[PDB]
Amino acid sequence: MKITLKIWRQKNRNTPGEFKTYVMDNVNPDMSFLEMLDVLNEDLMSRGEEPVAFDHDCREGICGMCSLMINGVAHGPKNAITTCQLHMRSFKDGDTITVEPWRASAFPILKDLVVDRSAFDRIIQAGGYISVSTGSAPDANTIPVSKVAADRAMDAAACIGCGACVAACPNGSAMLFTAAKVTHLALLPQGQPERYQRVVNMVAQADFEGFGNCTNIGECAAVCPKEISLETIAQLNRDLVMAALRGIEPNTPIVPA
Amino acid sequence: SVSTGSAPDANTIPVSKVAADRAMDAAACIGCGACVAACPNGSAMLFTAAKVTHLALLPQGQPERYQRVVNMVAQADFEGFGNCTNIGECAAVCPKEISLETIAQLNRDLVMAALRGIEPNTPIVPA
Amino acid sequence: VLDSKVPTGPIEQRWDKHRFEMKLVNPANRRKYTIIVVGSGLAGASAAATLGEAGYNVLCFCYQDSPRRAHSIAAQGGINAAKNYRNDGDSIYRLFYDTVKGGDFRARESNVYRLAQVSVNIIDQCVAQGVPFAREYGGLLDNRSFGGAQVARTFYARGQTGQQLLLGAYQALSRQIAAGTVKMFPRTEMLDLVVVDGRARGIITRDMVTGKITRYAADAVVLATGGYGNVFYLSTNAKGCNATAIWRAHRRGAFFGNPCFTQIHPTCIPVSGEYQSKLTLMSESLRNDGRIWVPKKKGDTRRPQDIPESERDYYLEERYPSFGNLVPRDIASRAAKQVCDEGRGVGPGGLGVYLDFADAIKRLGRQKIAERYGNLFDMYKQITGEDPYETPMRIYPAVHYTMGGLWVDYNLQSTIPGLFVIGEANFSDHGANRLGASALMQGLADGYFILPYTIANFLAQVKPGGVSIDRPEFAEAEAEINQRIQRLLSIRGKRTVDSFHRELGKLMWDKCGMARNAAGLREALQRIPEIRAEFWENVNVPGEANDLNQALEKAGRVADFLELAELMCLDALHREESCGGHFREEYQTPDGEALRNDEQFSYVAAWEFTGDLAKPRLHKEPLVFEYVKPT
Amino acid sequence: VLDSKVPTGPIEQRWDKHRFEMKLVNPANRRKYTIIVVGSGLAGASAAATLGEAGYNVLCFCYQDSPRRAHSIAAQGGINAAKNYRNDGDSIYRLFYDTVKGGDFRARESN
Amino acid sequence: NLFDMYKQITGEDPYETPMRIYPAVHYTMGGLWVDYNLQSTIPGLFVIGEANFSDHGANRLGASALMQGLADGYFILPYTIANFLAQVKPGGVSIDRPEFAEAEAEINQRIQRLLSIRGKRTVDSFHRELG
Ligand SMILES: Cc1cc2nc3c(=O)[nH]c(=O)nc-3n(C[C@H](O)[C@H](O)[C@H](O)COP(=O)(O)OP(=O)(O)OC[C@H]3O[C@@H](n4cnc5c(N)ncnc54)[C@H](O)[C@@H]3O)c2cc1C
Ligand SMILES: Cc1cc2nc3c(=O)[nH]c(=O)nc-3n(C[C@H](O)[C@H](O)[C@H](O)COP(=O)(O)OP(=O)(O)OC[C@H]3O[C@@H](n4cnc5c(N)ncnc54)[C@H](O)[C@@H]3O)c2cc1C
Ligand code: SF4
Ligand code: SF4
Ligand code: F3S
Ligand code: F3S
Ligand code: FES
Repeated sequence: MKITLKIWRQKNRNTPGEFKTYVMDNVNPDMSFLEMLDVLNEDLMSRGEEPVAFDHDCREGICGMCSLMINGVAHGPKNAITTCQLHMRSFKDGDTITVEPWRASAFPILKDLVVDRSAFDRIIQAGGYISVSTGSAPDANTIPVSKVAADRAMDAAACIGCGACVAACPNGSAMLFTAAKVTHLALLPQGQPERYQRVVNMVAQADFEGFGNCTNIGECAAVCPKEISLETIAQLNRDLVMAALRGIEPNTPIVPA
Repeated sequence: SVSTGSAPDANTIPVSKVAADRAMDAAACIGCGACVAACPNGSAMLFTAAKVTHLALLPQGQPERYQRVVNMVAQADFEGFGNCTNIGECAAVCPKEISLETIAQLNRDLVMAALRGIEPNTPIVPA
Repeated sequence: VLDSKVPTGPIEQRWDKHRFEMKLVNPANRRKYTIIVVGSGLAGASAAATLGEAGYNVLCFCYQDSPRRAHSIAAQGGINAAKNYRNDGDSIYRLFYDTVKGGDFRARESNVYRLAQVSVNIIDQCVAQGVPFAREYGGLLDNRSFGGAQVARTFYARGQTGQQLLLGAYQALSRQIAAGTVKMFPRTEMLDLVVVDGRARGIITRDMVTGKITRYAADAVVLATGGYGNVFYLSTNAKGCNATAIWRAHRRGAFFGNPCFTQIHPTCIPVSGEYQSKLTLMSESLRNDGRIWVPKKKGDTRRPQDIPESERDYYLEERYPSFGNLVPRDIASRAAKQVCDEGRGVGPGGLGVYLDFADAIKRLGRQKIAERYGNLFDMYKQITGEDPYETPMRIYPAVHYTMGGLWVDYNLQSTIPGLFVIGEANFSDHGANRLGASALMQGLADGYFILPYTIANFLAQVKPGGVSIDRPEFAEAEAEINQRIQRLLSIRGKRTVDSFHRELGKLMWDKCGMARNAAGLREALQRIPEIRAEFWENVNVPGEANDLNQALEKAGRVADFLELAELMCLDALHREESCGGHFREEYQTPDGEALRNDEQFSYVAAWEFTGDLAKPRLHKEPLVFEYVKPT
Repeated sequence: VLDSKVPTGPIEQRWDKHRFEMKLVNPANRRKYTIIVVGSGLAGASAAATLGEAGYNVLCFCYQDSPRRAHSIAAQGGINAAKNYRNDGDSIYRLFYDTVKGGDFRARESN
Repeated sequence: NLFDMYKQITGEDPYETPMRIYPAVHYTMGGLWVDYNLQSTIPGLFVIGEANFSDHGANRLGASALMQGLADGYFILPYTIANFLAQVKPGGVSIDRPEFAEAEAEINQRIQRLLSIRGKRTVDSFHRELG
């Protein structure tokens, strides 16, 4: 397998970037995309050029640190998988593969394929939790939770925070991430006492962070590795509407240090 | 569906006296089957309604009530019992004086479950 | 000398007695103390959140993009607790006995009992934080058995329990950060520890985004930096896991406790070539309904499903006829390594053994097997590209855990005063073998219900402040770090860092792996300095210091691994017995089980850095058992 | 000869000590055993339900038409418990003393 | 409730006329002897509920039979039965053993003899005489 690659290369945040073409002659179909990138980086280091920088921690589709847009589709052409999980047995010989980082105003570019995703952390910090101190917890079996609600909460909570929903969304919005967190924290009784405030705060933080609006297009669900359905967004909407009815006002935004 | 040993403290969940009294009124069913043999349609509506009302008025039965009733109703339809014409012979024949409000509660629960898209499970085939 | 500082009296009240004995810090005085926490895993995040809730000024550091990107997020298995919700005989004493027996009697009893006692509070706090554990239809929690445990004491959340636990801890940490009590520093790594007047009074770090070198000063330093299983090149942990912080602490004066105690996992995906550096951990239940085999002829090019049953060398069935083919992971992994080294491998690179499920599929029902492990089969198909239903599954064991680490006392404090080691970075209480679904609960116990008390007891005996970053020690540490970085960047040899890492990993796996003998350990100890010299002479690290250069970080981690492997091999050679993960080929029963020497090696070996990498001093902490007698 | 097999030591922790001392059956091995439970009263039904929850293959028998026709259905009085919900001095030890004294000292204390 | 039930059964209102009472046997504290593990003399045979001597002594207290039965069913029998079963190998005995055939033959012979007696007095008369 002979693969031609077009890598987005950028020196730093201020330096403009450009596309660079590379050719790989012997590529094993079994190896993953990140393994091919490592091989290419080793070849570049042997030749004497600067290796390509990219994010990768777990190589298992759980950590969410990996972030790459391949051939115009985030996390490769295949769906319901992450970049590290993508193997080149699904690609074709002689194909041209283009790789780019996430492109959004809230995700600054630091290197060739490395972006800053602290905006998600700031969104989480804006009420996306349950204010329970250590040691004050009651017994585990005190509050019963129905199996359907627990299953839906688990489905919504399985978000690796990869940020692919922001890059895939034409508006560049973080609606799917916020909706998933709100749905996960709102389907359990422990999140009941402060849900109506929470969502508003989270929503406000998103608007403060620079993310766009949601047109209800649907790329977020089609690209999300964990297959989070669009209904979470609807849930979020409902909560916000209810929070609008009760006169809940968002708090001050979380200013980064 | 509560297993042995996993129960919390008895006084953990408070239950109002009116709800407890209604639940006890609905739960006092000896299962004699007189309601089935008294109704002209030969239906088991009173028995199922009494059980559903007993298990639905307490908080412990809350997490799985909407499925439960549907399943029970389906099982009745699978067992060969008739429909309910709302005649009222079962209440007048029932030894424990279970009123027709249990049937209304069962109907409300079934309607609410149908609004939620609850699908009945497979019927219980006898051995 | 080493003082365990364990309490006296009955074991059921030792922790409460120690809690009453320990000093306290007034809430008004808490804001005057600064604590540095290195690590954002389960233990690190839990400790940072709890200390921020208390009121201390907490500084947290992590080299990943976000604290949620730390490890302990891929912990597929559940978490153990002595709640007895299943009503099958589980109890705190039963859990303590099981943990102390599973460690092969190589750990202190008080720590084990304390962990077993606080596991219930761990579970309660995890539930209250919003972690979506598996629930039955009635609304209560559900429990499952961990593939061999005699009780169902494991709480799980689908197949991503560790992910949910880390998410809860990270949500608590984010709440603390929003309150302004805790300051977070992502994408930065600790490079040195600054000790002032015999107390760990600061750290020297470097953020990888800009390469800036920074110095931080604090009253206490906590090292929740995880394990060091990445010393072997092929391992089941993340690519970024390392031992830089713990090795620097040991060099600064901390004592290393039992570095040779490592745990392996039998079921992992074999690599497809030299490029791969990680093995995926599937599960422990795949061997229950499977038979391990290898073709009789090493040059069998036919498809494995077409190989006749009589033409297959079904080792682990011809050998070890007992145990019902359910041999312990140690023996099975050793046999797999032996048959792979002999040249009878089945993978592309010659590494791996076949595990066919055709017999299980024919014997059982396809639907039941699919429901038993369907996600695992789908993930194996995604990774390897072969359907497990129709093709035998290739597996190869790999290193998974490191029970060794910095020695700590009952107060979770290392030899250096003011330095606390929690989580996977310390010896802790697992002994010579870590029981399943116990590392997560150990980390959560250290973070939540143990570290605050001990750290308050230590801080109540000292005055806050008094040390700034302008002291000569900080300047010396910064100069040493800068000189090391400049030397690494100026070597510009020929071989890459990955080549040296792979060489060291292969040497350690071949010699210091599961099967260890005196000759092999001596050969590895002789070979290690040559590899270190070659690395320091012919390494190629491109780029600049003030840039996002991952090669520099990899080179530093590899240098630390090179330094640590010599001590690991020395400790492996020193221990002249087999116990738990550490197995010696000259000390075992004829059945293959490990044989212990409880009258000569019933102690904990702490290694002191004397300045020479080949002759570190040895200290023995005796182990006395009063409630569970060795068998 | 008759062996009571009662535990030793303090009476407060005898049951826990016996529970720790007793052996256990692995959950995977539980399905390989068969238990017959003759009777569907309170004790019989509770035991059958608990053993079915554990995983054992349970066979329950009753001569009545339904398992719910046992004479335990006919009890009118309540059920005793040492919960001290009325703050009147009740306790586990008090209940044990009352039960052993009401039996005129003709039963084992451990049970 | 008691007055209404007495009026339903006896047919006389106790408010105006004296009622009639007569004591009768209610409970049997005796039964098969069991050890601390609720196991009888025969290994593998467990007796729970009212069928064993248990711990009521010579006189049981009120609201104690149900408590004892629920204790035996829920929180006592599983532990002891697991302790017994962990020491034995599952299976190995079928219904084809000679002991099963002997017991079945004895039961059939007893039933045949009882049906073939065909005397004069009814079963209830003998039960009444014995009682
Ligand atoms: C694949 C896998 C599966 C596992 N499954 C289970 C399971 O089912 N059950 C179980 O009980 N255990 C399991 N474990 C073990 C468990 O994950 C660990 O024992 C433990 O929970 C890790 O938590 P920790 O915070 O102590 O360490 P980690 O989470 O590994 O600590 C890493 C943290 O330290 C920081 N750090 C490290 N070095 C530096 C440095 N030099 N400078 C700055 N920051 C640094 C990182 O940024 C990160 O925040 C598994 C482990 C692995 C690898
Ligand atoms: C009128 C009355 C009032 C009572 N009030 C109280 C009270 O207020 N408080 C209190 O504590 N106790 C009270 N008791 C006692 C209590 O009800 C009994 O001790 C209790 O029934 C004992 O538990 P058990 O499981 O043996 O139930 P039982 O009903 O005695 O168990 C009998 C079961 O065994 C089955 N069975 C029997 N023989 C066979 C056979 N040969 N083959 C198959 N199945 C068989 C039956 O079908 C039935 O399911 C009262 C008892 C009576 C009769
Ligand atoms: S919602 Fe999906 S796409 Fe968006 S960050 Fe989470 S896992 Fe990634
Ligand atoms: S007639 Fe009344 S008591 Fe009898 S089965 Fe029907 S509902 Fe139950
Ligand atoms: S497709 Fe885009 S517009 Fe919103 S609903 Fe999804 S992020
Ligand atoms: S008489 Fe029968 S038809 Fe329904 S309303 Fe009563 S059960
Ligand atoms: S590297 Fe972890 S999700 Fe891709």
